Amino acid sequence: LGYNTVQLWRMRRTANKLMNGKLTTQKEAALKKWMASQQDKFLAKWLKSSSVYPDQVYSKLGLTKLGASAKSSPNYQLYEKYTEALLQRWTNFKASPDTVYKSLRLDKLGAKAPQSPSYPMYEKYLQTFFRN
Amino acid sequence: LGYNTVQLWRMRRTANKLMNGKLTTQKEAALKKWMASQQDKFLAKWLKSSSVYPDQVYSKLGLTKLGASAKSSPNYQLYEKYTEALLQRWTNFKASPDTVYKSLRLDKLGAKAPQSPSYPMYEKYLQTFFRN
Repeated sequence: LGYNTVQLWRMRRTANKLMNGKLTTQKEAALKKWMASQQDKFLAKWLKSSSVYPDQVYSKLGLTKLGASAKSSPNYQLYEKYTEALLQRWTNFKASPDTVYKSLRLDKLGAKAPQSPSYPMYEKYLQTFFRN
Repeated sequence: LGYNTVQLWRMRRTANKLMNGKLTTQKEAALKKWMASQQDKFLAKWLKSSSVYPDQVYSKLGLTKLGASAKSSPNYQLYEKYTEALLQRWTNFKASPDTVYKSLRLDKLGAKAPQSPSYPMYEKYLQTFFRN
């Protein structure tokens, strides 16, 4: 059992407890206090890894499962702050959309690439790259 | 006004007569013979031109307004032979998907590019380019 697997399991678990609500005032704060202390550390770990990418982080944070209610999870803003950092990096590189497509591992999905939760991010980068 | 415009207008009008079912046997044969005689010539002209691209041909052949039933027009298969030739050209050159994107002029459509009748062709070339 790995540290990252357990921690992520705990962040998915904590997110459900916050989405259900009806928590004691001190209990909800103690959960939100523990979540806030995991933001910087997970965001920095994901940015330094060569194997971590958005579709994987989406899955490990519980957002894939949530489907259309993914934005209701406390972990959405964390995933958001991660993709924001990636787009900032790729823009500083002036990466081409074809390079971004491989960063997002969309090449491995074949014909299912358009169904990826990363796909709207890829399309926006591609359009912005080419908007004269 | 111009010869090219008039010929394309006859291709659209001849296509409508076939689809509309009012022709005798002999008039049907004669319209289909005339249409066949235009096939190689239009194909060569569009492939030789640097300013002709699929979305444009699709419109000048009357397909855009047909939507999904565009395949019912006799001109659909002329359009398809044109995009087959393009796809085989770009595949032989090993042109990158980013290059294919601006060959299709999808860059001019910005956030509306995904609604382009050429978009599935782009997505297919892109997926096929990065397979393994």
